[PDB]
Amino acid sequence: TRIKKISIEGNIAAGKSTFVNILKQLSEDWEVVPEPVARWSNLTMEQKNGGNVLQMMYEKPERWSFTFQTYACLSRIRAQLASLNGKLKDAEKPVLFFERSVYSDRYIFASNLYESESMNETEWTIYQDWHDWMNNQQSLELDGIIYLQATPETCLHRIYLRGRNEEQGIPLEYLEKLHYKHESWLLHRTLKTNFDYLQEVPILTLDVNEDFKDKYESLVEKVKEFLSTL
Amino acid sequence: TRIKKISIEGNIAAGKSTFVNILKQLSEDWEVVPEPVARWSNLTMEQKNGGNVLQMMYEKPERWSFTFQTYACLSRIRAQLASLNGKLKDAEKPVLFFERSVYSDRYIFASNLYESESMNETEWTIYQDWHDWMNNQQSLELDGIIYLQATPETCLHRIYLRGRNEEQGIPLEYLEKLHYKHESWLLHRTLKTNFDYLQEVPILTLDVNEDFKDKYESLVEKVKEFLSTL
Ligand SMILES: CCCN(c1nc(-c2nc(N)cc(N)n2)cs1)c1cc(-c2ccc(S(=O)(=O)N3CCN(C)CC3)cc2C(F)(F)F)ccc1C
Ligand SMILES: CCCN(c1nc(-c2nc(N)cc(N)n2)cs1)c1cc(-c2ccc(S(=O)(=O)N3CCN(C)CC3)cc2C(F)(F)F)ccc1C
Ligand SMILES: O=c1ccn([C@@H]2O[C@H](COP(=O)(O)OP(=O)(O)O)[C@@H](O)[C@H]2O)c(=O)[nH]1
Ligand SMILES: O=c1ccn([C@@H]2O[C@H](COP(=O)(O)OP(=O)(O)O)[C@@H](O)[C@H]2O)c(=O)[nH]1
Ligand code: NA
Ligand code: NA
Repeated sequence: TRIKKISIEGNIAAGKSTFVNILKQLSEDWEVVPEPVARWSNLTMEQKNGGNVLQMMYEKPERWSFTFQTYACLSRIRAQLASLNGKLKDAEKPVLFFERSVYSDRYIFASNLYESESMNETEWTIYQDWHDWMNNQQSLELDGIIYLQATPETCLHRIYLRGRNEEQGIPLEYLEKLHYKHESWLLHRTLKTNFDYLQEVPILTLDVNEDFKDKYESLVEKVKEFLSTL
Repeated sequence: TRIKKISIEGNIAAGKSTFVNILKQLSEDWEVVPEPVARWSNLTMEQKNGGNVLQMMYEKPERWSFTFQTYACLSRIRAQLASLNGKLKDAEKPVLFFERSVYSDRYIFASNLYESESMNETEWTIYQDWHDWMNNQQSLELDGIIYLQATPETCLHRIYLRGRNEEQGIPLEYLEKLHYKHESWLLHRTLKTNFDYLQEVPILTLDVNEDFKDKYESLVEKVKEFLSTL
């Protein structure tokens, strides 16, 4: 029993947290690593740091993007490594579902902040150097990715449903930019990364435009079929 | 042959680079890891990043202290790990001399930037969390420390001798602040760190107020005697 590592990827309010909370309940061999940033957006020193840096980011992204992206990624690596070393000992078919990955940290979020001039060149090059190196110090490489594909308009509506005050100002245009990056990475596979194995990792794309909270059985059936091929 | 790891510590322009370049020549079992920041202060992507972030630091320390301290420390860990895995295979008595340590990064430099309000609380807490964790991902723990002890006035004179344009404005008061931290850490051993073994690590203190470039044999004799006790 080597733990299978599966990333759940998708735009803001696509339904990843909803989907991962469904999956965790369906099997004692299935565990989840919620995204650190998602927990900061609700006591611990990480949550106090994370809440401060997220609020400062909303005020002045061009000051705080580097600090935020480095702490978000380190927080994720720590939480993923903890689960990998903690859980599913004596699972028959152990699967750990990551809410997003170190790859979404860099290729979706940090990349967009650089493209939006919220990181300068030095900040972005330091970040990529840090990421290239931080990742080689290995056991987190993915067996597969599940892409929850929703339209920007769907994600905008779901930001409205979730009702976090800080997010109600997010424009469609931001969601469209993140959507294009996800489509380039996980559908067209046009995106060049510095992680050669990712070109070859299996991807399951699930259309989650339709509400699935009370009607997810088809989605899970595709997950179980995907898992059996890995 | 397990490599002995020895940090050379001391104030700005105490003579660490001079001393470490003397030591490296005296034995094929002796290798040195120059300090990354020292190389930025003279082609590689690290040097271009480092030169940019050092120049920006001089302009606006309260913007760049967090970015600088995180890149300086990661650059040091990478260079120390490279030497540890690269060199002194088939040395009889292998010794690797580190120009400063991850401990001087945090307890001398980053601590002073926090105390000078060039990092806010969140920046300083994120930095310490990053450092606590980054260090546990181990083989860099020190067998000993060599403290090159000079007066602030001596170090001020040696900044004048070395003649880097960017450093000629450094005030005595800065040197006195760094001196007090080194005395608390390595002489009085009053400084509380989060690394329990450091309380117990042997320290050799060498007085380097007197010029040693052509008269270092006494200093080296004390280093060889120190090494034989480890
Ligand atoms: C819920 C989103 C929170 N949010 C972010 N989160 C992450 C993040 N990083 C992870 N590694 C993991 C992870 N889970 N999350 C990164 S940044 C965030 C985003 C913006 C922001 C940015 C760029 C546009 S833009 O490209 O549309 N554009 C630019 C040109 N102009 C100004 C116009 C606007 C927009 C916006 C916006 F709208 F959200 F504010 C501002 C702050 C914040 C905290
Ligand atoms: C050669 C020193 C370069 N320098 C630095 N290097 C490092 C460093 N970090 C490593 N992890 C490793 C390593 N090798 N080096 C950290 S910061 C640096 C220092 C200052 C700076 C800071 C504080 C005072 S102060 O406390 O005296 N004080 C404060 C209140 N007021 C304003 C008055 C002044 C002074 C100064 C000064 F003088 F050097 F500028 C400004 C920028 C810079 C790059
Ligand atoms: O099929 C769904 C999926 C999500 N949501 C709602 O959409 C919002 C965003 O979902 P989630 O938090 O899971 O998005 P994530 O940001 O985690 O992808 C929440 O208010 C969910 O309750 C929904 O009503 N039906
Ligand atoms: O015994 C000594 C030690 C140092 N120096 C000079 O002092 C300056 C600072 O020395 P170093 O660069 O070694 O200091 P570090 O910052 O590496 O401690 C340089 O110009 C050295 O040539 C000197 O003249 N005599
Ligand atoms: Na479960
Ligand atoms: Na040598």
